[PDB]
Amino acid sequence: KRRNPAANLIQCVWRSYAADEKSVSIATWKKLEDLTPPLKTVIRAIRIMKFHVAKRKFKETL
Amino acid sequence: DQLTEEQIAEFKEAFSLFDKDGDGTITTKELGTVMRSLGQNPTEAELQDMINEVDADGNGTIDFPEFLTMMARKMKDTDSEEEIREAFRVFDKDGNGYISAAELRHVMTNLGEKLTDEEVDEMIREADIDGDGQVNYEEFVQMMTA
Ligand SMILES: [Mg+2]
Ligand SMILES: [Mg+2]
Ligand SMILES: [Mg+2]
Repeated sequence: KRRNPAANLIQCVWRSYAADEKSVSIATWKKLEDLTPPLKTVIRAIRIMKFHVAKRKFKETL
Repeated sequence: DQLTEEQIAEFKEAFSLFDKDGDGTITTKELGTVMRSLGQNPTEAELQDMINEVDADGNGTIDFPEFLTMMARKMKDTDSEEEIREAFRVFDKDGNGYISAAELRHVMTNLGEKLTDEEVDEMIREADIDGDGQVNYEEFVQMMTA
């Protein structure tokens, strides 16, 4: 069953969405504060890359 | 929603923080340096996997065109919308289009890269906006697809 891959993909969607510029969140930047604007883009680029990995892992369970 | 000239300048800025040697490519060694500088502890298999899924040309590294398409597309493409939607139906066993907030909070704190209680609290607050204990994942997907 695709329970764990689907869970991991949903986890990457939220972390990417919670980190987005028009979003507000303090628990997605836990222990990460006063961040430079390019620094936030870097974390957004990392979380977007994690999403594409999760989507590929979840697709391969079909 | 399309990309302005300013955000492109900010995308190059962030790209140059990965491409620290300034040759216009991002390798697993450059990416791993940025991630572990942010408290992460990834393995090279994960580093190689992160490069591969955004390596459109397949040359092994990430150039700025690939980095730019990646940052502009977000999760808005059709393949992502159908896949994110299919990932939610795995837990929609009632087949109605709704998933209890208690069940979703449970699985997101017990499976995969599990969220902590602070992270999951913010997610349920946006998954179950009206607070009826039910999540309309079809409306939730389009929320984060944007
Ligand atoms: Mg380079
Ligand atoms: Mg490439
Ligand atoms: Mg609701």
